[PDB]
This record gives sequence, C-alpha cells and structure tokens, in this order.
Amino acid sequence: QTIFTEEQLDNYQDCTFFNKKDILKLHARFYELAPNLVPMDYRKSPIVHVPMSLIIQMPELRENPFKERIVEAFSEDGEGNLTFNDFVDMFSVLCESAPRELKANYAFKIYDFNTDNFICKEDLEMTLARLTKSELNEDEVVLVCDKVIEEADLDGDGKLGFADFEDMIAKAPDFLSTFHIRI
Amino acid sequence: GPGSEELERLKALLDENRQMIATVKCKPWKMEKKIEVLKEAKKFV
Ligand SMILES: [Ca+2]
Ligand SMILES: [Ca+2]
Ligand SMILES: [Ca+2]
Repeated sequence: QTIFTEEQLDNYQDCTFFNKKDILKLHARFYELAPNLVPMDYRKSPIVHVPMSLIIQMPELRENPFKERIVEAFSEDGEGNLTFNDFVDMFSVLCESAPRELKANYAFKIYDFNTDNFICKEDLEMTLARLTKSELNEDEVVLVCDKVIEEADLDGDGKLGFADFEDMIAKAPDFLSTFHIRI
Repeated sequence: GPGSEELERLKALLDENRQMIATVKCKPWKMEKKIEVLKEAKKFV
C-alpha cells in the first residue's frame, strides 16, 4: 500500500472513527467517483475536489432526503465539492460509532433552513416534510410541527436553541435517522 | 390520518411530565414487562 504514508494513516485513524483499513476503502470509493480527478497516490497530500453531483449519486446517499445539505455541510463554500478529507470527515460523522451529540451538531445547522441559529416552526416543517418522504402532506406536517414546537421549546422564546434541539432528539431519535449512514 | 399518527407519537416522546411512559422502550426489559408498565403508568397520570 503506497497510497498514504504511515503518518497519514495514523492521523486519519486518530481524527476519525475509522481504522486504517477503512481509510483505504474510503479512498477507493472516492477515487471511483472520478478517477481523472482523484490521485491514486495521496502521499504528498494533493488537493482535489469531487463535485457534489457525483457524491450524491452514491447508493449510501442518493435516497437520503438531506443528501445535498449534508454534503454541502462538509464543504468550505457550501457547494459540496468535497476534498478527500471532507469526504472522510462526513462519513465519520455519519458512521455507527459517532456520538449522538456530534451528529446533532451538524443536524442543527442542516435543519436551520433560514440560517439564524435557531429551529423555528418553519424550519421544522421543512425538515419534517423531507424526513417523512411524501407520507405527510403540507397540512399534516403543519399539524405535527404545531405541537412539537411548543412542547420542545423549554426556554419559552418560540424557537428551539441547540440545547432544546438536543433534548428533543434524545426523546425523538428519528430526527437523526438521516445522519446514520454506513459506508 | 398520517399527520395525526405522527403527532400523538412525537407528542408522547416529548411530554416532560410523562417520561416514565416515554422511556420504557429504553429499558432492558422484555416486551411483556414494558406493556404491563405502560398500562399501569397510564392509569395514574
Ligand atoms: Ca432557523
Ligand atoms: Ca395539506
Ligand atoms: Ca427555546
């Protein structure tokens, strides 16, 4: 194996929930998305981006109702054209070993559709509509979010801060189901 | 309908005064015990 140096694999294993063997598997998957873009030899730390449009076609992501916003969350400019490091970071957050609070950190931002660092009724309607995959129509989503937003708003300001959100998802773990993706 | 299904479900989990009922599913208990515990708790709330 001459794709990575031993120090690179040490760092990857220490900074993610993957073992070295997993890292080599992830490089193969990354490389297969775009062999003309991705070096087979990473020992000099090349900098390459694979477009979001290719990443969201992987079978592990393509059915996820938040696939674009998940991939964008690990990109510098929010466009989801990931480096290998970004790609590894994202599947480490998504893996079985990652703690709930790490998943929650990314989920809060991905569900904060109007980017004001709280979850309001309207953020929650857009989130639930995607989570329920056409099982619920527009007003059925309203019905649900009406009751959730009051129950979950512990502090009393009409919106959910990150603490409210973490307490919510501890009781209703299905809000994090889209952040459990094995690769 | 589908909204009412989701609603009473999510509302069950998030009620801060009925967390005994909400957390039987988190216990290493057999189904029969979980069901008898929920029946009893629901009487006294
Ligand atoms: Ca918001
Ligand atoms: Ca409707
Ligand atoms: Ca609040």
